[PDB]
Amino acid sequence: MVSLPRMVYPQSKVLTPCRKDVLVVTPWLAPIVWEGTFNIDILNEQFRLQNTTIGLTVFAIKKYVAFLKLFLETAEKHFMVGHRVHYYVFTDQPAAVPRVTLGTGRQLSVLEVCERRFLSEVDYLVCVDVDMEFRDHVGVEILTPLFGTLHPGFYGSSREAFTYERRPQSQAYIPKDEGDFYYLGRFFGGSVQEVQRLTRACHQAMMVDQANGIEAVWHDESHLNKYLLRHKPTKVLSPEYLWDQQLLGWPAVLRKLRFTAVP
Ligand SMILES: [Hg+2]
Ligand SMILES: [Hg+2]
Ligand SMILES: [Hg+2]
Ligand SMILES: [Hg+2]
Repeated sequence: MVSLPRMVYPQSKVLTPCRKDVLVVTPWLAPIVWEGTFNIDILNEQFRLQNTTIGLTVFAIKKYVAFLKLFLETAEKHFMVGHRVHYYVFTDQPAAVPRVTLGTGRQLSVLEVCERRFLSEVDYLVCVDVDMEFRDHVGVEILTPLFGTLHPGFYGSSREAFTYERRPQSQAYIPKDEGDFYYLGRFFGGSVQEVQRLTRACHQAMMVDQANGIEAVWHDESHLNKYLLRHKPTKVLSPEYLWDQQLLGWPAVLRKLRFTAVP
């Protein structure tokens, strides 16, 4: 917890919003991360002084191993560059993992398809899908105890339109008058402790649903949304962090498209 060094950067105007087109803070005072809200130089300093290590987990089975090359190569160019990164690739085809060149301070572990390991190797965990590619900066501005990401297909929708599980018989049930945002099941993270807490809750909830003979409409995503409704995330990432340009184009509200679906 050392002091930051002298830094020179423009002063922020208290009587001027940084973004006048979007909500940059939630009702529970968690920032909503949009381009323009953060000074990456200040944040990089803070996390480097803590010698932060970020774990990135991807789950790639069968035909999905084909997406690993692009995923890892683009992560090397845009994900936590400058910081310690540990990639965890869970796959059923260990020998199929591409030999990707990694920058210094970055490593990759192949796990064929433990929890204690995460607590000892990384400070934060980021969980995403492999059939994606990084197109712009995704850095320490996302790090926090627990974060969710706004689904690109519902950020401007009314909660009634959110595709939450609507059947009371499911543990993921959320009535029409409840809900803050519709988060992505495929891009969340936080401290190892909070991430495992969320995954453990989701695992237990899905089992209860299975015993009751019911499956949530959007499976894991439905449960993650129930969890984040009851345990507010300490940071919320804007749709800049998970977008589909083919289906949604490039709206003016999006200054950057950082992580996207592959056509
Ligand atoms: Hg994970
Ligand atoms: Hg859950
Ligand atoms: Hg689960
Ligand atoms: Hg979950």
